Amino acid sequence: AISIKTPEDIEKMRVAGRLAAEVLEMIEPYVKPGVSTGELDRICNDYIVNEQHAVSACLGYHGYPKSVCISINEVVCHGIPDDAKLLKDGDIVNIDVTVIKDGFHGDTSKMFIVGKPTIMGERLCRITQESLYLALRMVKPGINLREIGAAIQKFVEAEGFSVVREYCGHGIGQGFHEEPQVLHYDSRETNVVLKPGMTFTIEPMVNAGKKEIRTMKDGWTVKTKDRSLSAQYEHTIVVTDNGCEILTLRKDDTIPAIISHD
Ligand SMILES: O=C(NO)c1ncc(-c2ccccc2Cl)o1
Ligand SMILES: [Mn+2]
Ligand SMILES: [Mn+2]
Repeated sequence: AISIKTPEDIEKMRVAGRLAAEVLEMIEPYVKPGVSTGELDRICNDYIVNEQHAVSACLGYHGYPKSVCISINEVVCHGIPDDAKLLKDGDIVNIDVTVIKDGFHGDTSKMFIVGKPTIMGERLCRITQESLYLALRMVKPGINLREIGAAIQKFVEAEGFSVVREYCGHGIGQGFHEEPQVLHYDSRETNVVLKPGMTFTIEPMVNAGKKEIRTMKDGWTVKTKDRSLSAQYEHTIVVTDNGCEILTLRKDDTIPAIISHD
């Protein structure tokens, strides 16, 4: 049973998605050489709780001890904010935010490049966002998720990069993770024909080297097996009658919030 959101549910998800985007807009000017990831997480959690009057879905999730996940360079996902970990020139950094507001979740992440970019870091990030945007342009009633996952994979692999298989996007609303799974690669198991009112995330994790990953002994931090760079972007969307609506769009996105077909 994939849940179908009511109009009221969808407006709540606009609110929550807007707050999650706004955390990312807020944190931008702090993402500078020399800042700790510990400090970035405090700035985020203080903003979520004291200004947005919302809650982080990440905090305490399976015992996770911080409020956002911050994943630098070869860290693929779930990087733990750390007062001792300082950003530096050329770093690529994912900040992943999920807020709960009025009972509903907004989930989004983006890359930041710190200081002076490296060309490869810039390319990896660009192609990862472009794979998300290609997928968003496909979402409409009647399309199969499988076609989307296949398309993401084809695009990323042509650039000589790889798609992480172990993580996927997901349904979302009153639960952080709801059906369906949104694989970013082709699988004979995927057969979900989209309908208006479905809400879910698309969030490909792309490695510059090989697809395999490894979890660290801390129980949280996931890295590329080959220590290649890895990048991720994520939006929360609703399927509309003629396409979709991006609920976590930021000023810096370069795709329209409302995508119509016909
Ligand atoms: O869909 C997600 N992010 O976009 C998500 N799923 C699981 C987790 C998680 C895993 C380990 C630590 C903290 C968190 Cl938030 O994040
Ligand atoms: Mn997320
Ligand atoms: Mn997610």
